[PDB]
Amino acid sequence: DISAKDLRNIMYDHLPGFGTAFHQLVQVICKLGKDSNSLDIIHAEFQASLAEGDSPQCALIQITKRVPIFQDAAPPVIHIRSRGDIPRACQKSLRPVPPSPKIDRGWVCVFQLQDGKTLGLKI
Ligand SMILES: Cc1cc(C)c([C@H]2C(C(=O)c3cccs3)=C(O)C(=O)N2c2ccc(CC(=O)O)cc2)cc1C
Repeated sequence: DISAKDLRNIMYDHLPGFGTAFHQLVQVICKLGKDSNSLDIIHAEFQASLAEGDSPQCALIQITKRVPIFQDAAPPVIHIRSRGDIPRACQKSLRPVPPSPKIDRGWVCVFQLQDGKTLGLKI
């Protein structure tokens, strides 16, 4: 049985760079996938998209659109201390949080900073 860690590493292996917004999306997909016992179908959709010739980035976006736990789901809230706990390559993707953010519209997660600041990660 594929674990959350295994799937994260499988997906990371297809991505360029490090700590990018797509890396965080992998984290969110794996976390929510584990919590809903859906790692197997997520892995299968990921591999099927690649086998079709989609880029790995496209494959990850297609997951948020084709795997039902992500359809019209809100991004998860992640509590962090400061903006510096967010990876460097994610910094320019951080945005003010919109009224009703959705994962399948590109809102990966929402960071809640300890001082009350909030930032959404947008792809
Ligand atoms: C709600 C949520 C979502 C995620 C992706 C994580 C990640 C994650 C996170 O992306 C960041 C923390 C500081 C900057 S980004 C972690 O550091 C982390 O360990 N997360 C994570 C990912 C998958 C799982 C599932 C599992 O492997 O059991 C559990 C935790 C933690 C939490 C609490």
